[PDB]
Amino acid sequence: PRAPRTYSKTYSTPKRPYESSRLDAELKLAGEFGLKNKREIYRISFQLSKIRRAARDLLTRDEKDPKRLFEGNALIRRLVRVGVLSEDKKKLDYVLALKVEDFLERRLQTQVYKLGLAKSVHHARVLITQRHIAVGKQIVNIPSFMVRLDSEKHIDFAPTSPFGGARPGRVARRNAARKAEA
Amino acid sequence: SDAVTIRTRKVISNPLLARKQFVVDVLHPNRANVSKDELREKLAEVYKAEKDAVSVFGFRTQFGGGKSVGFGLVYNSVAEAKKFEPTYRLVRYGLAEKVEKASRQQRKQKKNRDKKIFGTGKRLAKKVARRNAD
Amino acid sequence: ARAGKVKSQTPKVEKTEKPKKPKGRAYKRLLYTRRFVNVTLVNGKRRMNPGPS
Amino acid sequence: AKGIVLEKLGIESKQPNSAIRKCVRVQLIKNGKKVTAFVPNDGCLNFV
RNA sequence: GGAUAGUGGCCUACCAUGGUUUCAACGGGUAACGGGGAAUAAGGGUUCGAUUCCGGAGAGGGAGCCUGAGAAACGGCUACCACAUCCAAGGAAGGCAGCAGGCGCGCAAAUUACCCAAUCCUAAUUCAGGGAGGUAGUGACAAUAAAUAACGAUACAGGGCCCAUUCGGGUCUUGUAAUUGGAAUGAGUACAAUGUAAAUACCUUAACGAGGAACAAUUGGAGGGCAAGUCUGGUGCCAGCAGCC
Repeated sequence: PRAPRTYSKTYSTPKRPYESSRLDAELKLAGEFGLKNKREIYRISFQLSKIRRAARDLLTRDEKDPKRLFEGNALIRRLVRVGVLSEDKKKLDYVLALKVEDFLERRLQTQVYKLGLAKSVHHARVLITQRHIAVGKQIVNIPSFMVRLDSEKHIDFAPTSPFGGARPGRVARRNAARKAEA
Repeated sequence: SDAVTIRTRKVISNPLLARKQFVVDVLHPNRANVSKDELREKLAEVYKAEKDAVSVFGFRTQFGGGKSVGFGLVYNSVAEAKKFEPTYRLVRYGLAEKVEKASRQQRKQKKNRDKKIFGTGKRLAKKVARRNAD
Repeated sequence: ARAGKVKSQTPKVEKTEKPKKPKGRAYKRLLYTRRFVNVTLVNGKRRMNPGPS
Repeated sequence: AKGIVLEKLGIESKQPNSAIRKCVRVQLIKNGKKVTAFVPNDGCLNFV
């Protein structure tokens, strides 16, 4: 007995669990970005639900009040640095209509896809998780990185990992040693 | 080749413990885990001190590799090293020998045993012998 | 009659060996390409599991 | 709860249905009350 | 007045007859230790809190008491009640609701492991000690992240377009194919170094480790609520399924 280490859960199961429209919508915006399960979308939906409650909390009260000004600007700054808002939408009313899609357009696999050298995003997810894509002097195996609008320029392949230069195989060395006898 | 480059950042000078306390910052590229023995060797040159007078620990190769981050102590002399360095570190460096004493459960057993015999139990060892003729 | 008759009766036809279903993400790649890309022709609502229509 | 099975029972279903419900009467280890538990699948009365 | 470290019906003696209560006294119950908090989430709430912190209580059940600054202490003593030991029958020793472990009780819970290296505590006290406490083991109670495949070539299809001279040249793309070919990585495994008190595990890495039969992902469902068959074989108010109809 020392002290309770704080854990919290990031996902949330939808209220009515069989619904043609929701199932259609979720499979679509899972098939677009090449996700593994529906909890990916439930998590992004939970994160946006936390932001929206934090937004309404700061909105309902007085305007030009230090609490609204400080916490509002902190959130907007954090979101515009993620890339979920752009330069010209920093009003704390744009944030309230933020479309989980926008967060899903900023995962590492989506960025690896959209910056080329990725060939269909299911290759981009398997690339990342196979220790290939390093942001900059730093590998990332997480296909839910949330790229932060300054690593967009520096993101590339690792110094290691062929796609890179250092490592030439693990299967190529095999084929080299097998075709060495001719 | 590798050409491993070391950087001793966040230096605090400590004249109390006769120390240079710093964060060792190693680059590995094309190898990893540069052998704390070799680290002390090539850290002896940066402070022209004897390699028995420098101590490093907790290197922890970073995720993806190519880099390690340890904490490194340099002493003014080896006599000071032995005075202030804990014995476990001194045996890792091979200067002091680890006292190979009895297992803690045997030590706790025999102190609980010696709780009973009052004083030097010689006059009790002179009964256990002389009560065998009854 | 007595317990376990219709199970002790039923002619157990065994399962057929097939190629597996590719688990995880690849299964959602299949479920996407089989519903929102190459779906069976719609009359009113799509029929997900019809026999010989 | 846990219990030791006294008897095998054939309880007759209520009126719109018709079957023998393959129950088991069981004395509770916990307190000593005798209850009647259902065996929850096809040929499981032969298993208990 | 006595006693107490001290205040006090705290106790004693002598007086008065007071004091609480339908704003719930008193009595009974609690599968009630209180609180910081916890779960659920429009707002208002409801339910819970033995359990990482704070406080109170107890060390089988009552009572008593010595030693001490501090105890009505229980890994201190004494007596009685309960239960229990060894006994050579005269005696002797007991107190795990500390750690681990065994019974029992049960729907229901772990190793008779390693260490003072960290956090601190105690001492005549830098060194000694510490089942406090940490380390490993068991561990799908919960919680976080996320493998179980990706890519082209070869043969069929379809879908936007030139004129629909019947032409289709298919010049682009969305797939289908038991056809196909190279690149990828850990899951494992192991020199090593790192980690550590010592180790294990992670982190990083020599060498090895993917080809459908695999390195094989299940669990619950397909009348309705409720996503998903009016498809085959069997049973024939039986066997059964069925939270509800």
